[PDB]
Amino acid sequence: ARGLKKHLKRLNAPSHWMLDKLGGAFAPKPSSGPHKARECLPLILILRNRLKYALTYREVQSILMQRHIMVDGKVRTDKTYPAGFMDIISIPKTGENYRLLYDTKGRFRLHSVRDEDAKFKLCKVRSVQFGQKGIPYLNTYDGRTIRYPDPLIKANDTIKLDLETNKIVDFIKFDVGNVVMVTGGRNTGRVGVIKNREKHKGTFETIHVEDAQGHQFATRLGNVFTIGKGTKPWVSLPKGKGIKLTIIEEQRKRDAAAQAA
Amino acid sequence: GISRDSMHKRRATGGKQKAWRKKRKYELGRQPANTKLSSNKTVRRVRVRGGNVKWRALRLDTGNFSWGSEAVTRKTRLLDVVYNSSNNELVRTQTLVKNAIVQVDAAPFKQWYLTHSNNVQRKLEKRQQGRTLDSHIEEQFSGGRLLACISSRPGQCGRADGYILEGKELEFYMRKLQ
Amino acid sequence: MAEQTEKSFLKQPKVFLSTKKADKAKRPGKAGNRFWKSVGLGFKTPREAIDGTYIDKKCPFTGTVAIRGRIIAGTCHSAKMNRTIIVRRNYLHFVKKYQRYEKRHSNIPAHISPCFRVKEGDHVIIGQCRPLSKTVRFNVLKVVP
RNA sequence: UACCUGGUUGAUCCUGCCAGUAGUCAUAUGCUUGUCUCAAAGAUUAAGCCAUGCAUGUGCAAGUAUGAACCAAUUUGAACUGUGAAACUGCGAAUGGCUCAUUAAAUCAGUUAUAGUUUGUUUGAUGGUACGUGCUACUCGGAUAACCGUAGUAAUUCUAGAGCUAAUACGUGCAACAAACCCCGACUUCUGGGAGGGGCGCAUUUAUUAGAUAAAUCCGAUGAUUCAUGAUAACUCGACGGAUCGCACGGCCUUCGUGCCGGCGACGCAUCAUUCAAAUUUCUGCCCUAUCAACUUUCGAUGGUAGGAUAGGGGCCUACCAUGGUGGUGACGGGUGACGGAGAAUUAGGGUUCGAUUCCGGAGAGGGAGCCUGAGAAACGGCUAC
RNA sequence: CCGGCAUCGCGCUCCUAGCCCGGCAUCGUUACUUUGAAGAAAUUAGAGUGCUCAAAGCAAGCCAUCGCUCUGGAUACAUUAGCAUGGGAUAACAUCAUAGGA
RNA sequence: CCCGUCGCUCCUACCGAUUGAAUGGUCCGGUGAAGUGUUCGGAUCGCGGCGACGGACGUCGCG
RNA sequence: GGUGAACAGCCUCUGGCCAAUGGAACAAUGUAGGCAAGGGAAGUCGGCAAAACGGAUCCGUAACUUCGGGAAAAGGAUUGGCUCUGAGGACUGACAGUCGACUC
Ligand SMILES: [Mg+2]
Ligand SMILES: [Mg+2]
Ligand SMILES: [Mg+2]
Ligand SMILES: [Mg+2]
Ligand SMILES: [Mg+2]
Ligand SMILES: [Mg+2]
Ligand SMILES: [Mg+2]
Ligand SMILES: [Mg+2]
Ligand SMILES: [Mg+2]
Ligand SMILES: [Mg+2]
Ligand SMILES: [Mg+2]
Ligand SMILES: [Mg+2]
Ligand SMILES: [Mg+2]
Ligand SMILES: [Mg+2]
Ligand SMILES: [Mg+2]
Ligand SMILES: [Mg+2]
Ligand SMILES: [Mg+2]
Ligand SMILES: [Mg+2]
Ligand SMILES: [Mg+2]
Ligand SMILES: [Mg+2]
Ligand SMILES: [Mg+2]
Ligand SMILES: [Mg+2]
Ligand SMILES: [Mg+2]
Ligand SMILES: [Mg+2]
Ligand SMILES: [Mg+2]
Repeated sequence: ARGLKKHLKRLNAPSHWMLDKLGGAFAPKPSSGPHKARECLPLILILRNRLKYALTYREVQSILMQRHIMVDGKVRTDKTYPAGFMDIISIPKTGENYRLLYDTKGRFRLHSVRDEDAKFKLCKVRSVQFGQKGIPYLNTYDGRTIRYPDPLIKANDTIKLDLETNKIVDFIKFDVGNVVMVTGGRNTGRVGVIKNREKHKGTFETIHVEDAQGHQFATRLGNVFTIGKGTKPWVSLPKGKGIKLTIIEEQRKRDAAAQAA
Repeated sequence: GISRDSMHKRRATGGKQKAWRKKRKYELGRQPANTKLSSNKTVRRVRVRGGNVKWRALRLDTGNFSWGSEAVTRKTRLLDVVYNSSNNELVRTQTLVKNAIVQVDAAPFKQWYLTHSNNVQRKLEKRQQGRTLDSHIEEQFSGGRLLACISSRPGQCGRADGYILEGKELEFYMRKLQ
Repeated sequence: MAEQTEKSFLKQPKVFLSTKKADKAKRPGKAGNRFWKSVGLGFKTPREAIDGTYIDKKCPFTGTVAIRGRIIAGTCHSAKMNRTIIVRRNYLHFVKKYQRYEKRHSNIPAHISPCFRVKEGDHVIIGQCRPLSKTVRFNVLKVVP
């Protein structure tokens, strides 16, 4: 082409949106934003698809034009704003809060929470480096750039981030022994504990992560995101506690729910 | 117009290459600015990719030259081109390009060396202890000119910048200019 | 000197030969010391590269090139160009229908630093860099004769 | 459903083909045709040619409204008020739609790289100095649409001249410290100094310098950087560093003076990061053909050095130098009724054949070529030439 | 089926490092196999779901088929090339006799 | 049972004077539109200095 | 001697000549030598005669062949003057010095 592309045809959309292949020719094209448009969920989907506060593309438009919806602390009018991992979606009119985290099946969930968990998010740092006049600052994987961090926060670490004062209020030093949620691949969502990290000079490094109930799996360092120091999380895990399972097991669970029903 | 594609080339085997595409603007070239050494100073802007700007120096007369052993940089005027390691015909036409060899005024650098009683002397005797001043760079001063090497891209930035030759690199061109 | 064999005097960028204050004890590329670099990935800079006098802008250990991308091994096939060789890669290609293999090959031009020395049919490991000429994208890092 | 039957003989057993027997998301054609659901459709020959119509414009409370209207209508001090058409300004029209002509490691696929680049927009951070002899900001320019009116031409979003009037259009012009360090340097005393007062935002180009170890006070990053980044010396005829616009009022006088304040926002400029992307780029992989065995190299073919150009690497191009590069593992050349893939038909398995077409990548707009604008085009529902 | 080991199992300082100790990295290269990563969707296979059935679709089902409850939107194959992990039977290329060996 | 020349009829391909004919492509050479950049050029147009002259000029300011 | 590949042609020096009956004029027809618009062999038994081509450097060259040729096939491009640049040498004590007529 001779420039950018502004359309997203439905069959080409990320599979984890669960859009239906006959519901129309196009999909919502994720606007440029803090998340990488293949690991995001736009606002249109959250309202009309999941929450069903709307029935059409135009109805979700109106809702934002009343400004009921706030994302990550700030009011967003954009229809296709790219919400992502560990954002907060809050509707003060209804008085509800959500974190965005993954199913074990690797799909975003709106995890309902109180106000006290809305005050903060978690972010992993992309890099820490000097800048104008040697003033230290850090990149996150959320687009954010925080200047003047602890000299302890190195690359790949994770930070607590108050949305009111906006600076680092805590940080986890990414290393072996903490709990992590995976944000890509076939293992995305699966939480567990770093058991080993083997590096390879000139390539990606592999993380070894084990479910609380024994099952062992591996990803590459890109798709890893520490939640808490040690076994305990610093956020509320979703409806399933990050433990992925065989197809037989959920078959057993239904009939086990179908013997009581 | 001018293009930087590889399509018109022969494959490494030596075989022909067919043209499956037309020429693209993101692939263009522009014709040089073959910068002159002349007092009718002129630099002209270019609108390039991204809405950025470049400077074509067409005629240049003065430059910014560094004396590294002394860590002193002063503007001087460009006198003439004396050696060009690509093509003799750039010397004859007096064209300024990166790595050309040029003689410059030496007037600002003589006076800085002239500089550098009670308060002032008790530094000028601190200095004058480490003076070395190779006879090669001394003799050029007696001639009133300094051999220098351009180290900027005049057709790219619109400036003639460079450094006074010293040591081996001064010695090497001097044997050439003989 | 022997390096200086051209219509321009050859020098490394940002190494200042005529320095007022000098010290061999400082980092390479300072105080007049020859610049030399660690390529990474587990290769060792040869001594002739470190205490060399040649100038080569394309050398991995002293030039301006960065090794990144892929790392291939192969056999030197021809060493008749100025500071460039053709290395033959030998490999087997699976023919699915007949469940057998055939010997295919590829010829890859790679730049050779003056620090090494290659004869016809020597084991070389090359590393990928930016394009260095029309066909050269690789740089010789080891030579096992 | 991993299957066969008729035909050579006077008869026999073979070889071997012909013929039958099933399907095709595979086309046409013929005869026939009641209902429900579903949906391909000028690709094949002519990337041949087109009458007509449509397919790209756009306005907010938040750039500019006495230019002429509409509705309030004025107590005739101020309003063009509230809504506005036209028009100047800004942004978009580089996406989508269509097709498959050229194109045979080419496009393309999986997989790499950018430390070799640009990137309007989003999101986050960031922003002093303009001159004042840095001893704290230094003043406000005409002229152009809509409109009025004179016209030419057969001519059409062909076109000229005069009269007005706006700016977030255009052009100017006020600028925030200790100056933090650095160089001069009257004199002072002798200096290891105190020094009176003259020279320093951010960008740009060049140069010098810093950015630290190894066991008997060294302190950011990478697998790897003269890296990030700092200091210094200058250099530029500097793109820049707000003369912009909304509602809401509501604390309190200093002259009680739209009075000192001070809020939330709309737009805008600049650096870094991010995002939406591209551009190149590594490895491997493609049909038939040898009645196609040599091809490339003067005039770029393969490499070297210095440049030039580019957004940037590179013979991309230039000057000089060397003689290389590919080939029975099929180079080079020819054919293709050849865009590539995801896929499709058939299928015991192994296969054979198809893939113009709705997803992804590419390419083109009658054939070639060259461009302007713009962040982005070698754009064709843009221009210029043939 | 297998760890974990002693026989007459060339080292470890440097990371994992047990209450003197397993389970250490470079001083030959590969194919082959094992497991994983990361792999566009649509199509293929395949789970759930009474569109009245079916081709389909990705829905829907219970509640008092009453101010809502409960949700789902699985999973697999992917030849070759590339990346990582163990095995080291088989089969390649290279190479101890100037001892320039440990 | 069966072979081949020859006579007759039809079908397909071959050689063939004719510097045969047509069409499309390519190598080189000659001419070369238009654009792009460069060099002079300077119609006229902006403080409309000054002379401090009487809307008029030239010395003009550079752009 | 110069030009040039050249004992070609053309001009010059040494040496030798101006010996070919003179004067006037400038008709036809001759003889010897030129040039001619447009056309281009129609002239003629017939391109007879004339014209066109022509040196050198670079490129390119078919049929046919006794494989040696054809071939200078055919078909193209260049060529003055001036000012420079590079290469190619000798001797003498990877250098230094001096010298050097010629070609591209
Ligand atoms: Mg969008
Ligand atoms: Mg069969
Ligand atoms: Mg028989
Ligand atoms: Mg019978
Ligand atoms: Mg049949
Ligand atoms: Mg398109
Ligand atoms: Mg911003
Ligand atoms: Mg080169
Ligand atoms: Mg270069
Ligand atoms: Mg085709
Ligand atoms: Mg077709
Ligand atoms: Mg047409
Ligand atoms: Mg196009
Ligand atoms: Mg076009
Ligand atoms: Mg059209
Ligand atoms: Mg392998
Ligand atoms: Mg001669
Ligand atoms: Mg003669
Ligand atoms: Mg005539
Ligand atoms: Mg005749
Ligand atoms: Mg005749
Ligand atoms: Mg006649
Ligand atoms: Mg006759
Ligand atoms: Mg004749
Ligand atoms: Mg002949």
